[PDB]
Amino acid sequence: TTHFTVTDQWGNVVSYTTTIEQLFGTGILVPGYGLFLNNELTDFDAIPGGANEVQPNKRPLSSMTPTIVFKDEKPVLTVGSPGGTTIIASVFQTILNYFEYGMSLQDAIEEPRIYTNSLTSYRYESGMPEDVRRKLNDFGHKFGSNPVDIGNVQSIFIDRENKTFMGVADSSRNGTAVGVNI
Amino acid sequence: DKVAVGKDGMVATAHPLASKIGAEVLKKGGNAIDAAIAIQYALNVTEPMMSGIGGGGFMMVYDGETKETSIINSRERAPEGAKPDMFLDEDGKVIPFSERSRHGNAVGVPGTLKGLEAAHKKWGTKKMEDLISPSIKLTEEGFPIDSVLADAIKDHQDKLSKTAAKDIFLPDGEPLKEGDILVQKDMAKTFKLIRKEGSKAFYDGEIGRAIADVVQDFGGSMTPDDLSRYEVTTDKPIWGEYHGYDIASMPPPSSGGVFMLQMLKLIDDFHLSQYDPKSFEKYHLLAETMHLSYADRAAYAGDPEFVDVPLRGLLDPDYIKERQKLISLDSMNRDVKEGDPWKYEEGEPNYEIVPQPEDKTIG
Ligand SMILES: N[C@@H](CCC(=O)O)C(=O)O
Ligand SMILES: [Mg+2]
Repeated sequence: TTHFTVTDQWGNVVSYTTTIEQLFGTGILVPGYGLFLNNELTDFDAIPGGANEVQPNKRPLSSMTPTIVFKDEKPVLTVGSPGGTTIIASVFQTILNYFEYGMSLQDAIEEPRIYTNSLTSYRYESGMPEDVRRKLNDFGHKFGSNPVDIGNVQSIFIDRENKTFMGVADSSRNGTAVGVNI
Repeated sequence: DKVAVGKDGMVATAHPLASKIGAEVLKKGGNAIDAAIAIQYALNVTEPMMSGIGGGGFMMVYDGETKETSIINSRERAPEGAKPDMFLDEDGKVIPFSERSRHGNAVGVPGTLKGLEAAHKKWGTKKMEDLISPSIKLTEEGFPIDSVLADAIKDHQDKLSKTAAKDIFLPDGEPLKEGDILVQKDMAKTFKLIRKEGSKAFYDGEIGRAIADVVQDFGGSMTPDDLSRYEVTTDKPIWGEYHGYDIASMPPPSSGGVFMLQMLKLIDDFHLSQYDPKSFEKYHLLAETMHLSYADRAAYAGDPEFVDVPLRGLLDPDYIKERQKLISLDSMNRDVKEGDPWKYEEGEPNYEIVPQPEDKTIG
């Protein structure tokens, strides 16, 4: 999974999350083509009978969440992560940090995340203070004894008032942002 | 450089040698879509473990001009030979994720290539060759691998041995280190071929048939018929407002849009910014909120062509109220269950709730 974003001079905005599932997908390289093959179908639930059971021709459920935020019918921010099922959580938390805490955009991204999808699954980015982790786990949570990097947000903010764009890449990977002038 | 500013364009990508290439497209007068396309090819070559034409994606575009927003949904489809219980062993037990993960049955028909072509012409104003050439150079002449790619290869030695990949990612005995040069001659071959005969080399060509071969070689049921049948779609976004902003995100068959919005809707009424960002209060309220939304996803997410997902109900103001009852500072909710969003949308489920296990997209 990767996410990448582009904005141009005619007001087009691209938020694009794209993947082959697991790293290298299935692992399979189409022989004499070099192409790595997805295992995307394993996003399907195993035990059948649900809404996300396997069916012929069915696209298996994704967690990809390419997003654009708009202020007054006009796009202002672009957000998207990879990280499997944690993507939802990453984007949501970025958005919080940017609009609810009014953080600088980079600060929004770099602010430690948590993810947890049941009472049995917790993950956290380094940065959550120990006293805090300890107090959470007393209360009934299961934050592991060591942290993990969650997601990789790239995002582009569109600055009307200064007529510019800001772009930022999460440090979780070696992402990079580069503007264009003229 | 991790941050940057631009007037006439901007681009931010997972890999510096992708970025960088999109920027060149914009510098030449090409538009965002042109650049996005170029980037996907570049990432395919430079970040090969993450994204690819042997996979799928969701491309959200805001138009010009038209000022509408749309999404090129190029997510893979299961071949006609796939079966609801194909992931159970002969005892009816779920096959270990590590095993399912690599089997032929796991590989869905790749959609990304058709999706790029769809976007190009809908919007695209360059190619049908210029945007793919720079990626062909990196495939053919190679490039030095970054930390993240180096570590992918190391962390997946065992998967990568089993496959044709070992010749080129595990050259002699071991896996390339940071700085070693990765050359993908065969991938370049394929990319040159994509440039010439278009997409149909893939869905009606030798590559399509080549893939059908391997999926079957590994226990899969992909035929070239399946490939030839495959179609991208365009989706209109799922919207929602929050702190005075309109957000456009992914509808089913992605879980992302709904539940990210739901997560915000649930959390909004608490006004977290009263609390320090790294305060117990916050993490707990975030945690509890996640639990609720993710439980809903586990019961009601799925391709809407096949199932009915209560989008209205999942984001109903009255649903939010019902569920926010569960979320307190004075305890952690232990009874993590799906809500009943059907009480707010006309209809009922065309499916059940199957409890599920553990999917190694973790460590
Ligand atoms: N299976 C994930 C993407 C793969 C990953 O991020 O590991 C999804 O589409 O939601
Ligand atoms: Mg980070």
